[PDB]
Amino acid sequence: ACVFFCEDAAXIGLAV
Amino acid sequence: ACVFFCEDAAXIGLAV
Amino acid sequence: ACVFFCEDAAXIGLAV
Amino acid sequence: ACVFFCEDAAXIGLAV
Amino acid sequence: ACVFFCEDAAXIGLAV
Amino acid sequence: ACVFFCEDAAXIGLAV
Amino acid sequence: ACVFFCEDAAXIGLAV
Amino acid sequence: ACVFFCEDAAXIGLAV
Amino acid sequence: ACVFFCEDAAXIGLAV
Amino acid sequence: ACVFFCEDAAXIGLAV
Amino acid sequence: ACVFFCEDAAXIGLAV
Amino acid sequence: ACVFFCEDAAXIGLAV
Repeated sequence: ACVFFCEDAAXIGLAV
Repeated sequence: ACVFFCEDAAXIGLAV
Repeated sequence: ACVFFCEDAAXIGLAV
Repeated sequence: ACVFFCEDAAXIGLAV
Repeated sequence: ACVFFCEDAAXIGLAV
Repeated sequence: ACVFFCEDAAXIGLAV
Repeated sequence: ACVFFCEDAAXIGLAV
Repeated sequence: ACVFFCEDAAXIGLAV
Repeated sequence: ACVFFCEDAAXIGLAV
Repeated sequence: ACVFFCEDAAXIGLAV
Repeated sequence: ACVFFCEDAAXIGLAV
Repeated sequence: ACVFFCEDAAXIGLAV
C-alpha cells in the first residue's frame, strides 16, 4: 500500500 | 480528505 | 491527468 | 455525514 | 439550463 | 485495487 | 495557506 | 484535501 | 528526544 | 502547539 | 531566515 | 510546540 498525506483537523499519513 | 474509488469484493468510495 | 474528488468547505474535482 | 450537490454561482459537493 | 463540468483551480458544475 | 478517472485521448477508468 | 509541523500526543501537520 | 508531490521539471507540492 | 513516524489508523510523528 | 491569531473577517485564535 | 511550506497554485518553500 | 525550519549558516529544525 501507499501513504497519502491528507487533512482529516490535522494532516496525517493515511495508508491506502 | 479525498474520495478514492476502491475494491473492498465491491467497489466503494473511501475517505482518504 | 486524473480527476480527483476532494474537500477544500466544498467538494470539488481537481485536476492532477 | 452525507455529500449533497448544491449551488454556491456553481455546483459543488457539500459535506453535511 | 444545463450543467457543464469545467475547470475554473477546481472543477465545478457551471450552469448555463 | 482502485479505479481513477484519467486521460489516456479519452478519459477512462484506470485500474490500479 | 502553509503547513506547520507541531505537537498536539503526536506530531502532526496543520493547515494554517 | 491531500498533498501530492508532482512535477510541473519542477517538483512541487500540490494541493489536491 | 527524537521523532519517529508510527502508526496510531494513521501515520503520525511520535515524540520520544 | 502554538496559538496563532488569524482571520477566518473573524479574527480568531487558532490552535496550531 | 526561515523556510515555510506554503501554497502560492503550488506548494513551495517560502523564504522569509 | 511547533518545528520551524530556519538558518542557524545551516538550516536546521527549531523547536518552538
